[PDB]
Amino acid sequence: STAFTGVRDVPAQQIVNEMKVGWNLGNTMDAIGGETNWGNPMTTHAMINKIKEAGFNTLRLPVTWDGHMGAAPEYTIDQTWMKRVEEIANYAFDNDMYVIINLHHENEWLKPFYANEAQVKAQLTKVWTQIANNFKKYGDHLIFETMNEPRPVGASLQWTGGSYENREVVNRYNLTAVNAIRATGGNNATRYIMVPTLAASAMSTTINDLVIPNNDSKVIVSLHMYSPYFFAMDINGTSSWGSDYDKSSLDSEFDAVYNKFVKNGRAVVIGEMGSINKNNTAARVTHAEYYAKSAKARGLTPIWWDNGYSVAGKAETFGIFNRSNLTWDAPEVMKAFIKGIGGSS
Amino acid sequence: STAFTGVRDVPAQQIVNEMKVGWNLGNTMDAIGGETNWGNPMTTHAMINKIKEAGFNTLRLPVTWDGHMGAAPEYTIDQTWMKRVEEIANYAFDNDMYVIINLHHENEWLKPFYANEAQVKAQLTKVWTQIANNFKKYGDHLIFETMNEPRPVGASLQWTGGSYENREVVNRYNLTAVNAIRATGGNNATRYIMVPTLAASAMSTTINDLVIPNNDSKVIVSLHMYSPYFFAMDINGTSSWGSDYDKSSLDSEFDAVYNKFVKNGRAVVIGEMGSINKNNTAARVTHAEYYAKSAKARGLTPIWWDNGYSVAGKAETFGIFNRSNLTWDAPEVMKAFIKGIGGSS
Amino acid sequence: STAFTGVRDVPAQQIVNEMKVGWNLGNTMDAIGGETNWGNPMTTHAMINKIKEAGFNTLRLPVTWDGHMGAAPEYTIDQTWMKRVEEIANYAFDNDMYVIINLHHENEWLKPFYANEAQVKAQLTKVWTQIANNFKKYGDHLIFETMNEPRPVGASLQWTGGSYENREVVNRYNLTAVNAIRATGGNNATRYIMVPTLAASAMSTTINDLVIPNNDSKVIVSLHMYSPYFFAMDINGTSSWGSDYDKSSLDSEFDAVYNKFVKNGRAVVIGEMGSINKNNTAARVTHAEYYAKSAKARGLTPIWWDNGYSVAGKAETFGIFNRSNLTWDAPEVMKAFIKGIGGSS
Amino acid sequence: STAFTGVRDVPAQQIVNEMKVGWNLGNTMDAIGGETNWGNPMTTHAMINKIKEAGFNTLRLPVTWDGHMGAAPEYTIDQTWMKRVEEIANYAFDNDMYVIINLHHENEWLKPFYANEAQVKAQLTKVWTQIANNFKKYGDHLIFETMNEPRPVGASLQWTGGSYENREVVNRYNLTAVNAIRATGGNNATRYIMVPTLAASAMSTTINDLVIPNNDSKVIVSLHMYSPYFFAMDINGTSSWGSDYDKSSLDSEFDAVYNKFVKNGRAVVIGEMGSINKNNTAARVTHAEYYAKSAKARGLTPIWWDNGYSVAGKAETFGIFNRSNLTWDAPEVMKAFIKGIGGSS
Amino acid sequence: SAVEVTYAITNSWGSGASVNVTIKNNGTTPINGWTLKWTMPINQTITNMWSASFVASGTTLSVTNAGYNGTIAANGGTQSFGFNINYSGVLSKPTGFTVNGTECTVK
Amino acid sequence: SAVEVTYAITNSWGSGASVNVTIKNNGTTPINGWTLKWTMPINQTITNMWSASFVASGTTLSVTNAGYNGTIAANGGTQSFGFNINYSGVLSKPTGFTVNGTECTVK
Amino acid sequence: SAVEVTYAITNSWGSGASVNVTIKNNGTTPINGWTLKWTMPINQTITNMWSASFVASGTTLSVTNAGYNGTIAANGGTQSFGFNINYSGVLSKPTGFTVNGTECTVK
Amino acid sequence: SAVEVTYAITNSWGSGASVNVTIKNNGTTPINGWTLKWTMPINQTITNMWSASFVASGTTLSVTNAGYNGTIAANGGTQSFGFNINYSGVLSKPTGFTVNGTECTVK
Ligand SMILES: OC[C@H]1O[C@@H](O[C@H]2[C@H](O)[C@@H](O)[C@H](O[C@H]3[C@H](O)[C@@H](O)[C@H](O)O[C@@H]3CO)O[C@@H]2CO)[C@H](O)[C@@H](O)[C@@H]1O
Ligand SMILES: OC[C@H]1O[C@@H](O[C@H]2[C@H](O)[C@@H](O)[C@H](O[C@H]3[C@H](O)[C@@H](O)[C@H](O)O[C@@H]3CO)O[C@@H]2CO)[C@H](O)[C@@H](O)[C@@H]1O
Ligand SMILES: OC[C@H]1O[C@@H](O[C@H]2[C@H](O)[C@@H](O)[C@H](O[C@H]3[C@H](O)[C@@H](O)[C@H](O)O[C@@H]3CO)O[C@@H]2CO)[C@H](O)[C@@H](O)[C@@H]1O
Ligand SMILES: OC[C@H]1O[C@@H](O[C@H]2[C@H](O)[C@@H](O)[C@H](O[C@H]3[C@H](O)[C@@H](O)[C@H](O)O[C@@H]3CO)O[C@@H]2CO)[C@H](O)[C@@H](O)[C@@H]1O
Ligand SMILES: OC[C@H]1O[C@@H](O[C@H]2[C@H](O)[C@@H](O)[C@H](O[C@H]3[C@H](O)[C@@H](O)[C@H](O)O[C@@H]3CO)O[C@@H]2CO)[C@H](O)[C@@H](O)[C@@H]1O
Ligand SMILES: OC[C@H]1O[C@@H](O[C@H]2[C@H](O)[C@@H](O)[C@H](O[C@H]3[C@H](O)[C@@H](O)[C@H](O)O[C@@H]3CO)O[C@@H]2CO)[C@H](O)[C@@H](O)[C@@H]1O
Repeated sequence: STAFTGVRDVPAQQIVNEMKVGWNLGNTMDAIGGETNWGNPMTTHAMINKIKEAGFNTLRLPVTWDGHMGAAPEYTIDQTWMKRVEEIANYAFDNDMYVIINLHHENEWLKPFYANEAQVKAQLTKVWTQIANNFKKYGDHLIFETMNEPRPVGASLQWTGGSYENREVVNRYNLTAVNAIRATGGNNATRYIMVPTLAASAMSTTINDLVIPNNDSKVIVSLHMYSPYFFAMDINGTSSWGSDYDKSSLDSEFDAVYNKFVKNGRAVVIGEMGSINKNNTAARVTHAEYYAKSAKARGLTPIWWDNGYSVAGKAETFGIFNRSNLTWDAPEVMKAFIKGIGGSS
Repeated sequence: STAFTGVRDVPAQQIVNEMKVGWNLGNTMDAIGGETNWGNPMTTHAMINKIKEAGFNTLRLPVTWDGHMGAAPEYTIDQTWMKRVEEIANYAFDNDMYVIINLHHENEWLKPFYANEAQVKAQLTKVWTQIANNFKKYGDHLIFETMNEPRPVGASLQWTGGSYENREVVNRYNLTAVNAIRATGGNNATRYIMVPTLAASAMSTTINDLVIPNNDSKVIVSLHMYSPYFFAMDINGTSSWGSDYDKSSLDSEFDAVYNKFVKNGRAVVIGEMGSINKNNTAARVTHAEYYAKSAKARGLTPIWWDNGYSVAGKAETFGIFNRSNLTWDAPEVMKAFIKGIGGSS
Repeated sequence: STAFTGVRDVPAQQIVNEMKVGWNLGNTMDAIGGETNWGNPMTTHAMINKIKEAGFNTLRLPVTWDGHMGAAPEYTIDQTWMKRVEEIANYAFDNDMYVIINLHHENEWLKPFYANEAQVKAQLTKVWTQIANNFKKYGDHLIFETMNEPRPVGASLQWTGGSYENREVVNRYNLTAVNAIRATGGNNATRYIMVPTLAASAMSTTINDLVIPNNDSKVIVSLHMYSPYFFAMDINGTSSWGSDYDKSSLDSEFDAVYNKFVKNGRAVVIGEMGSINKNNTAARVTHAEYYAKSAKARGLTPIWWDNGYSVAGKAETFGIFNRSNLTWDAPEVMKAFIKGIGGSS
Repeated sequence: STAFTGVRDVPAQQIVNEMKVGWNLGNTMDAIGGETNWGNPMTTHAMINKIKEAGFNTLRLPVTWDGHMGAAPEYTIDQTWMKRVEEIANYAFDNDMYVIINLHHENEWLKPFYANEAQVKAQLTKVWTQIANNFKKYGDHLIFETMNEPRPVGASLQWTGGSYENREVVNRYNLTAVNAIRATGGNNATRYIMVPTLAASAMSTTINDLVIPNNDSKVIVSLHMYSPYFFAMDINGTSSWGSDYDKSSLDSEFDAVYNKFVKNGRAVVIGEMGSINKNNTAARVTHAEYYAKSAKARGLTPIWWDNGYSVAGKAETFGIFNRSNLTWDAPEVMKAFIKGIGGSS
Repeated sequence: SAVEVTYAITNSWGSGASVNVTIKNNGTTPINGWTLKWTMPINQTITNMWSASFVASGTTLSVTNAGYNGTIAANGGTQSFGFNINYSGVLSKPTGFTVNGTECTVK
Repeated sequence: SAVEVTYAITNSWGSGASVNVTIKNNGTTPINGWTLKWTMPINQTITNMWSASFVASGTTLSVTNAGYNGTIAANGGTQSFGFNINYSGVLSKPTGFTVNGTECTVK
Repeated sequence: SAVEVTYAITNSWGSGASVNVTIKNNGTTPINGWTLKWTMPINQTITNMWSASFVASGTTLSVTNAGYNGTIAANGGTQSFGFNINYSGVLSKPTGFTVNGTECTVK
Repeated sequence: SAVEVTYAITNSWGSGASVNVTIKNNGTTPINGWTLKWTMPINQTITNMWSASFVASGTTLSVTNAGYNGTIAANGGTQSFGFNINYSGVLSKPTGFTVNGTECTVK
């Protein structure tokens, strides 16, 4: 097990390298209303075994805590919920994997505005204090991600960089979250931590305004890059990918991240990416393999968003693993992604 | 007259601030086959007077020299051609304007590959030596732009950042051009010079690979940013502009340039931008004014691409000035653009 | 009291500015064999009151722990000793001062060589765990200084920058010390921490090789600058100070520090400085006032080394406060030092 | 001959590496009152041949121009003097060496004060235009050094960093000199140029305030470092050199330069250094060899100051070559210096 | 608010005045390309501005950095500009200020 | 002179006032660790100062940067600080300033 | 070419060997995120690699930097990585290399 | 050691060979101005060297960086140089190295 291997003092880039390539247990512990509320089966050790066998070395474990905690001032998190997150993490540690645990769909309380700041900070502190306390003994194969995609809600703002206000308050929240984690002491004082830009966007506005809490070298940047948008995400966007223009455009997105962070020693994880199923396997194969090798060439570790929904022709069909069958619903795509990542032997 | 006022030593950013906002004499001296061959009238002093009056302080004067020069080894530029370029520059100097003179459609000889580098450098050297010598007498209101949009040929490559080879060779050509200009001495030793990225693209790949010749502090970056593509350039793209997403996306384009260059003391001119006419005046007005003020907030000076073609509903209809009768074909778009630029009084 | 004010998230430079100017309780808790063992009386609250009243806002409390701790593996520190340190700290907190507590004459065990590294790190961890745990509740007015003047043993090496090995290992120990402190959690995870260069020397060799543990922005650099050597430290050196040369040489020493650290946002405390008594009060007055104002002009906070020994004509006579009398042995030196520091009112 | 080999676009550090190690024709063309007026014989090709044979690859040719020029506006330089300087330079090019030509003892007119700036810049411009024009055809083996040790006049200020005013104005003069050189065009637009800090001092104050004219990448910093002062330069100072402290102190002086300039890609030549004759050959041999290898380990090319005066027990006895005899007055010092430098074969 | 604006009068001459504005960023995030907006009192007109440029639109006055001073550093950083006004009646100061959308404090 | 100092009154309440000072460096060399000196009219006393500290000696006033704002960048860089004064009589302002020994232009 | 690849044998033991590769960039533009491609000689298999990762496809070997060493600086910068191979008989060396599409000189 | 030296054979021809040497710094502190010292095997002479210079004293070799490659960055940074030798007998390699006084691991 990699659960309790202690905490190294290596540069975060080395950790990101070992993380290698990851898979999200999406629409699960992040589902509003509980683990099985969004149509996934209860998660098993056998499922995670398959994820490791495929070539993934990181399990991102997104968790929505809203709905599982009491009121101010303590915001006590339900103990069964906490221990269930821990149980699933150990499925992965048994496989010698890295695990990332975050706060996910917390928009009902985590609001990046000056007017909400004081109260949100208080809640963030209590929430992270409890999570960090529960996982204190775990070594550096456990990575905390302070928040998911903190942003102003409101349809017209969905793909924007928000306001200077929002970006400033997000930076303040990341600091509050990191300090709360570190204040519990032990391995939490030295473990690696991921922090997002506003909306975890890699756009210039948000990556240029990111401030690393305490300038901490143990901090890793968290970005979500479902690129290119129309191919990867839009049920009505093109089902083709692979032209010289496509490749160059994807390279350029990564180059922005390489130049801002990676080449200056600031490590970066793409904690979510992937494509939906437009019944276009050959295109998704070309895209997945190129995404993987292009991202890896910029020092980036990509993590596939798998929400357990893989039906051809429907929106949000990012699922590639069949959890009920323990087989791959999109074997070619998965294999291509892994193949693109390469390896050291 | 900003003809022979000498060459100041101020920060390149101050020059760019003074240039303020510009207008291109497009499809004129850049037109294949001569000044009137692409449907524009012979340029007159009266035309440029109107440009100044509208509030523009910079005339970009694109010139295609291919077709007006002899064979190797001297590549002698036709005296009559050179004299005509100078005559037009002086229409602007009389108005106390900045003038940018470049090499424009030189694609037939200016090729960014290792295989061509030796030939291209010899010619580039001879061409800039002659242009620099002819214009040596003019002060810092005359700016040289070393090349237009150097890139590998091929429609499939048009919106890409080229290969590493292409970007390396473009950096080599910029060095060659700058050295050729500087070597003529006098005012050309201290003149301000614009250099482009590959394709003059603002994409991360190309701006991140730009190398400033000799780290010369008198060098200004030249980018072309017809943003956003679908609205501004694509005859089949949307006719609407002005949502929160629109504003945010454009801001972020400029933010990439601010963070890479401007905030580090490297000045930047957007030598070409604009929108075509899709019978969408109100949208174009909203876009032009927002573009101007957004760009200016990142220290950038935008220059409108005017090719003298303004027919509603056709591609490439960037023209806003009516050269035949000295009125504006798009008065409102022009006024909005200028209004967004603002002023010091 | 400033004992329990909590911990701010401001830049360390602001903390250094508020620290303002300090006084060392020298040859006391740092004395080999006990507080009174080097001729100083037992420290009283009344003594520290005089320090504050003279205008000092920081008490540096050097402590030698060797001799008050058990053997491996626990290296348990005498609890009586620990409580005594805490008690003196509270004399200063009662006066609303900053307090710095270090490890001081630890050279019998703290050896910066690869061969000793594992054992030294083990002892450093245990020692800082205990000190940090004891003071966990204290707010940001309590600063830990990880080591004093760690360096290779030997009289011939005293004023050298050691070897690369020595400097590399010092950096490793600083990280070890900082991690040990932070791992105790609470205010220890967020308090400000000072770390020395090898020998706490400001020489280029050693400041150039300093690595900040985790790049942590809460870390402050600790330097000792008894400059200029001949006048300040050497009983056989000149008794005069005040020429343009003297002023310029001193400025330049501070300029090295400003340029390497302060101007880059890395805060610096000159934790020890001062002059000996060569029956040259006027010169010392001139030196002290200029030192204070020159250091402060570079954002540096200086702390006078006061070993309680003020006898004219003898070596090591840095004492300026008379502890038995509650009066100043060198009132003019003291007053000029304070005067040079200035204030905000 | 290396006289007319044209000009490469290589990094200045490569140029400095090739210069390798140098020797000053001191108290010669820099002498007030004529080439032989300070005790040296008329320079011959034979002498220069011996310099090359010994292993030096750079001749620094200091020239005082004051005393050989008219008054404003033209400050015309005596052509006979100009050609004699050129003749000597060619003795060196015939030996395939580098040559540095400077302005040397110009203190009577070169005054670094706001009040003198306008007039001094006018003279500087006239002086460098003439020198540059005379040597315009020479390739990159000819290097110009803009000024020698510009500083405020006064014995008491000799070893200071001057005032901010002085350092600002020195930076203005360097830009004036560089612009004058570059404005003459041709090889002058691209050759490598050396510029001094105030007083050519390597102290923190002066190296920190150096501003590279136009950020020009072909500019090399010129520093004079007769270190350590007491051994190298002070007739009433120690005659011994070689302790661990001596070596560490020398290393540290070079470390300041390495860290400020060399490691950032800004190349540096120590244009003057050396030791006087205190009848201490063994010590000077130890010092000379260590100086060379330590300097070289930090990318620095050192150049020995030889004023042709080698009398033991006397001040200013830096001479090591016997010009009248074509032998070495200090064969062992010379050989150790060269041995310290090493080689590529 | 973590952003403060200081609007101060450098000099006045009965029919006009010279103003200096200092924007101070006490927040954690640099302001990359500052813009400053306020409501212009009646009876006042900006005659010229330095270190910044402006657009007057109704009673709204929008000021933009000059590029070289575009970034206001976090944790106490400042940037400053100035301008001359002509005025009549009483010389009032603007009441509100917003910087890149954020409401400022008035020092 | 290439160094300009702007001394401006932010607000005044009969018996006291608030001052903002901006120092501008138009020269080629950064000022690394700025200090500002002037002679203060006798009817005035500084009560408190921010972003800087000072030493008052009679009417001689020496102001030193606060570290984080210690460098005034070349080619138009600025740094600013402020303070409150108590005063009687007519409020005057200093008319000459030196920064690190360089006489300034008062704008 | 301005990019040079040095392929050198650190150690060999008849059935296997250890290789060190150094890529040198002599051009003017930094290579931001290097990749290196060559044709794997017959009878050779990479067993493990450090300071880089690879994808073997057919006779094609594609190597990618490890992030911290991703930028090969211009004007003579280098980055290096190494690996072990198994081989049979004659230890052959690749004859050509491509770095980000650019054909290299083998030194 | 936290410093590793890779000494590799680029090419050999029986009486001579080409060597590539890579120094890797796995410690926390950058090596600012590297020097590398070792003992050459007997019957080997260095003919020329690039990207560094040397002083040979018997079989004692002291190599110095070429300035532009003087810093070996911490946490896995490398610098490299190469040289040719003539030799007789078996092509042996050095058994240890010292970098700025620090003993290296031979990889
Ligand atoms: O059908 C089950 C429930 O699905 C909910 O929608 C989720 C999508 O299925 C899921 O793919 C998406 O994942 C997000 C991810 O959480 C976010 O971090 C990332 O930025 O974008 C991904 C793609 O959109 O999350 C959504 C939920 O927010 C339905 O909302 C729910 O009604 C439905 O029962
Ligand atoms: O393709 C040519 C156009 O490129 C534009 O720049 C793009 C950058 O190269 C690209 O890296 C960037 O990518 C963003 C992405 O837009 C955003 O959604 C994501 O979250 O982060 C990515 C990395 O920052 O997008 C920009 C804008 O499209 C030029 O600005 C444009 O002028 C040029 O023609
Ligand atoms: O109708 C006249 C001729 O037009 C030619 O095409 C040009 C467009 O009219 C012109 O607006 C466009 O301008 C370019 C600019 O030169 C380039 O630097 C920038 O990147 O993009 C602008 C928009 O594309 O240039 C094209 C010419 O290259 C027709 O080719 C010609 O047949 C026709 O007679
Ligand atoms: O008073 C008698 C004791 O003095 C001891 O030596 C100390 C000096 O008195 C003391 O002033 C000096 O302070 C050091 C400081 O600790 C160190 O951090 C700094 O670098 O230099 C200062 C000046 O040297 O420390 C020495 C002790 O190390 C004698 O050792 C002791 O025998 C004697 O009784
Ligand atoms: O030796 C310990 C003292 O060192 C002081 O720093 C020295 C620097 O390390 C050293 O590099 C520098 O050297 C200067 C030299 O003084 C100057 O004359 C010459 O022209 O350039 C050299 C390189 O810059 O001198 C400084 C000051 O002596 C520390 O500041 C001091 O605290 C320490 O005890
Ligand atoms: O030979 C007799 C003349 O000597 C003159 O003084 C010079 C010394 O002989 C010479 O060695 C010294 O060199 C300078 C060097 O020019 C300078 O750049 C460097 O910084 O310092 C060196 C000295 O340490 O220059 C002095 C001249 O300035 C006497 O002035 C002259 O009267 C006498 O006849």
